[PDB]
Amino acid sequence: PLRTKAVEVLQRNSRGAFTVPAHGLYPYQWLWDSAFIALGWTQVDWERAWQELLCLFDYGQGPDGMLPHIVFHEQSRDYFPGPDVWGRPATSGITQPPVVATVVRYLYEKDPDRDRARERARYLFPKLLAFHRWLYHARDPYRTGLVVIVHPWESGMDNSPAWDKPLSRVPVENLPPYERRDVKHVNPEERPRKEDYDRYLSLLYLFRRLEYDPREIYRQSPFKVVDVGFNAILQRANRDLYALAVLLQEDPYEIEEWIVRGEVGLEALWDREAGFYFSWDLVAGEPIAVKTSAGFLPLFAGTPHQGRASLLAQEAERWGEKARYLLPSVDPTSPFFEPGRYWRGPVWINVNWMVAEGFRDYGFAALAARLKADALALMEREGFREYYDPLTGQGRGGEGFSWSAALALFWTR
Amino acid sequence: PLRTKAVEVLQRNSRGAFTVPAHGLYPYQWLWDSAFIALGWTQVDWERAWQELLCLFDYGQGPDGMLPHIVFHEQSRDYFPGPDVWGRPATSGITQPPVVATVVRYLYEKDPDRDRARERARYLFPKLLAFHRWLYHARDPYRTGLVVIVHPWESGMDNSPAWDKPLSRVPVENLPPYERRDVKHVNPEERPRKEDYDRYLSLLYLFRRLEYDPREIYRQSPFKVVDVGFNAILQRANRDLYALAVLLQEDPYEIEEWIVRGEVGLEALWDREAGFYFSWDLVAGEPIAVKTSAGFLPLFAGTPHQGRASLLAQEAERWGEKARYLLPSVDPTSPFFEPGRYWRGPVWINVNWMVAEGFRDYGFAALAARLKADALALMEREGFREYYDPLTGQGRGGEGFSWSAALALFWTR
Amino acid sequence: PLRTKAVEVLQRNSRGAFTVPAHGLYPYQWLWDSAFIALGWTQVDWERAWQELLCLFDYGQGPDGMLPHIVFHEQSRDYFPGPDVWGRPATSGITQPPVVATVVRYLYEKDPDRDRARERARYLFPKLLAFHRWLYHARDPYRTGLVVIVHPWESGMDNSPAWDKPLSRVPVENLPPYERRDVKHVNPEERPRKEDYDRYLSLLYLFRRLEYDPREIYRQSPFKVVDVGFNAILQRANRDLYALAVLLQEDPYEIEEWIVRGEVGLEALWDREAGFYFSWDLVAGEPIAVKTSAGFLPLFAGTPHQGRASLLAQEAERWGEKARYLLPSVDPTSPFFEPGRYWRGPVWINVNWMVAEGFRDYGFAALAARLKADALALMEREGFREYYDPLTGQGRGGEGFSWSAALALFWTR
Ligand SMILES: [Cl-]
Repeated sequence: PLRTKAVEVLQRNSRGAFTVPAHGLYPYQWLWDSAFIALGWTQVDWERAWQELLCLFDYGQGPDGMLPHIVFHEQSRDYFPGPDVWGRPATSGITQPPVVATVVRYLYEKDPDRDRARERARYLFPKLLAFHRWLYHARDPYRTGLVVIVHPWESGMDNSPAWDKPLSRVPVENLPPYERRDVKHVNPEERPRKEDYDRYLSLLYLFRRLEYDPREIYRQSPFKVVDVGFNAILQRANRDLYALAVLLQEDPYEIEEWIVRGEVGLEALWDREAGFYFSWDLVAGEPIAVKTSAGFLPLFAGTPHQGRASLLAQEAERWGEKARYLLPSVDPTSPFFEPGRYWRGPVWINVNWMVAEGFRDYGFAALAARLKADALALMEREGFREYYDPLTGQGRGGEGFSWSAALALFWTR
Repeated sequence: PLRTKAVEVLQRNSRGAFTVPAHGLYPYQWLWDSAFIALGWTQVDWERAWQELLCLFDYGQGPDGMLPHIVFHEQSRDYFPGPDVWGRPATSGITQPPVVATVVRYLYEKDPDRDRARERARYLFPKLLAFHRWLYHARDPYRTGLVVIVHPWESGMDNSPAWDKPLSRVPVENLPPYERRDVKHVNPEERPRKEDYDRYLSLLYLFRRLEYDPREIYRQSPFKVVDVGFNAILQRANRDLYALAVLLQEDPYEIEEWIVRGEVGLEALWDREAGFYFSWDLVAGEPIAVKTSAGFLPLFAGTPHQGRASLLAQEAERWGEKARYLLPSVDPTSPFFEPGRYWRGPVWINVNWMVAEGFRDYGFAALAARLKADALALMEREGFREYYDPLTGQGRGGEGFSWSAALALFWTR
Repeated sequence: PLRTKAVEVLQRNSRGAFTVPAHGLYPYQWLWDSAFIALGWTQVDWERAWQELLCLFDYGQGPDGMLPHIVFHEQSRDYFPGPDVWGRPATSGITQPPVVATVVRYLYEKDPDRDRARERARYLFPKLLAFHRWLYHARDPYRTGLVVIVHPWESGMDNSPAWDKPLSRVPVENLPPYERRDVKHVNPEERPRKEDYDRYLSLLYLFRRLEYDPREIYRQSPFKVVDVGFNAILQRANRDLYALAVLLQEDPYEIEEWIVRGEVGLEALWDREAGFYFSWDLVAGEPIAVKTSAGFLPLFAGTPHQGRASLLAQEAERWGEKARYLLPSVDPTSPFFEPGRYWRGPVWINVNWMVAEGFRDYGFAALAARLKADALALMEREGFREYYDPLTGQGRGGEGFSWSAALALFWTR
């Protein structure tokens, strides 16, 4: 069965304390990967579910509260750019979508061992708070309620067509020669193009040059975007961090403030002409008019009224008229639609789960059930892959992909 | 007719300035009883409607702004625990759901005498504000936006199955022998069990021992619950107190703050797996996964989006597939469902009215009309009783029950 | 075609920098007229669209940030009361609905010239902020989140039946004799009655006597109303001003505060018995129970939940059972309904557009399309008039009316 197979991927990809996203392709600990993977471990061993998160904070979190996107636990030649490019166990210098508090809330509420639950939640609570504080300190200096990402890897959706025009401004002059390693594990046509990677590395070198100084990175990055996905996830995490606080009887401090200001911000990203949520390019000072599946994530946050949810429900159904499987990462009628190339079209299991949870909350039971059925069927037929063709259902990207197996286990719990 | 009969109960139960909930059974002034009863008096004599509330504050409200749940106006042997157990005219040392500002808002808006309206509203406004302030001072020291009740009588829903596990922790060692008086007026099978009353009194003695000190009561009570009902009622009252302020041109001070923070809090009580609002046990640090009719009360508050209201509408309809009359106080499929025993199943007229008002606001006209029709039919056939069997419609609890007659008059105005 | 004809009205009514609402009838610059008219100019010449707003601020805005309702650019005998009555280029001493930031947001987002866009938006941003600040300073001293208008011209809906009882209190003793000029350009039966104008002038003379002192005007005006229209427009403008700030990377200062407090306030105006939003009379301290088309404007603001939008959708459909064209300015079953007299029944193109945009946002596509079709058909058959008979579709009020032509061009863009 699906579940038995799912467990084996998690056990094979386990390195003891953390779980790699994929053998070789992703030989390190990733931030939002580890959060979703923790949910899967709840179906195998709770102790080890918590452990995934403890390892993430204990080895990942810097003194300023920043949680980086990769914790480079063990040497490897299989991944670029590795610790030596970042030049800092070693970690990357950027962050990823802060889905962790949401995952911590579920672990806390549902652990059968209530003494363990409380120990781990009290231990992680202030660390969560420091992470969110770093986000607003580093990425929201005008106190807007929205946070910027300074690198498209921080969205978790690396080559999303929303980032194309923002990335066009990143200078690519006199970059060191590098050899990519991802294309040894995955077909190149399924990964970002070199123009993309040149720009990904140019940003990393600007950041390393500026010594990963939050203030300077913000001032000088040629890439500054209010990602609808990162911010919807953050609004959701804030609401779950608030719940934790009240349940644990901790001082919620300024969490309420984050929530209230975040709600004004997240709903500002709505474009009434297009009937969709867009990420914003702050360098250009404009909305990025590109409908990606991150634009559904405010449903996960719970900020929209029913009428906006309705309009999103209608949009997903339209995408379903072309795509055999929901939910493709970009409008399949988009000129940028590429049904096999990463975040430019393929279906992803984690986004399916989030958007489904979201639609369920707003009463769209049939659509939420379609997203679940599509996810499970894709995984029944092609195993646990990083993403899938929305037209054909063909597995793409990483094989033995940990969060696919984790969410399969979680969603069928 | 129903209305003529309703008036007579109010006139018979009137003690001049206040109205008892029921002759003998409840021979004193109750807090949320008197608020709903005031609405009924609006259909007989407005002066006397206001008077109900004036008496409540003038004789009930302590120096710290606390409004207690019982004002022990006249000696009686018919009720236990009476003023001498509480040991403090005398009052109890605990509060009840703060529905009063909402009732004060209606009285103010609708009194045909506009000079009276303004006198009474200006007189009561600062007293209302002090009451709410006491709530946040005594019961929300971490400034969460949610307030705890420290005793299940404070919910107004004394033996709700949500309180069972919280109550299990209340020590019952070496309690004085007492004789219950409620079971002289009502069948025992319709009232709380002795295990319940032992625990109710143990909490009262801890509170009397700690001299009803808000700070110590909060720190030491073995019972600490965020009641969804108390807090939904409080959110609604806050919004109505804000309206009063603007209408009277009074400084709303921190009411906005209460409303904004309260809205974050009340919506945190939603459990997405169960599709329902739960009260929270802060001693255990967990949601209490028990669906009671208090979980519908956020509709009265107006905080949910339409999708949550939808899911609640679906839940009420399911309860209606078993129960002949809506709205039973607990899911009729609950293992704790007891169709005659107080707040563990019976239908209540005040909760019917609140939940109906709530569903009406969210567009569920048919369900709201069903709740009204059910309430009025129950009262047509069995008179004005405290609660009713949801299966058979048989009258239960107190006879000549004042808020049933009051709401009957109000709801058919 | 409609569009070609629309352009000619704007070019004929253009005085170079600003556009008059109507030749002769309205020979000056009006505040909310110029905002809607700017949207029309976007379909002809963007430079000139911006210019409309620049002229409004550069010549209109006082040192305290107040934006007045009329900028009296050029001498004329065609209008009363003109600059010499106000006694202050000259301007009036009162304001109008602050729809400007919303219009500025659209201009900014859509200007094909991105350098121009940024210049104009950065230039106008702090001026917008000062205008809103003046509103809260002058008109919200208790920091309610709602602002009062002190004169029914400030609503933009001069003789709305909601103002009748508030106006009844304005003293009309020993007023100077005046001659009205509006009735030279428009049938008197289509304009306000003399009892109205006596009261309009009495307020202007009290204000001129008190030297247009914000503090004294607020304390002494016999007319003080929380207009649902002005405040819904302001909530919408605040949300758009917030968007601008984030897009421009300007410090949003207290805009979030305005939005959060404004949302509590605007939703307090909802009357659950009537199923509608009412303006409030603060002199009487009561809701004004009169359903006008301003009561739909919270849909433009985006504050209601779907259930209130639903109830409003049902109300508009009822009004449509009597009225051949939506949306009449007052419930056609109202005893105050006058199908030709200004804001007491006629259909208006700007309110149609706003309420349609609003219903679209809440998923009421059919109703929004009806409002648009009705607007365009009214303008196809009777040209561009100030308002129209909802029963017959007959043109009323000003001829060659600028915002009708502007919105016709805009809405068919
Ligand atoms: Cl909603």
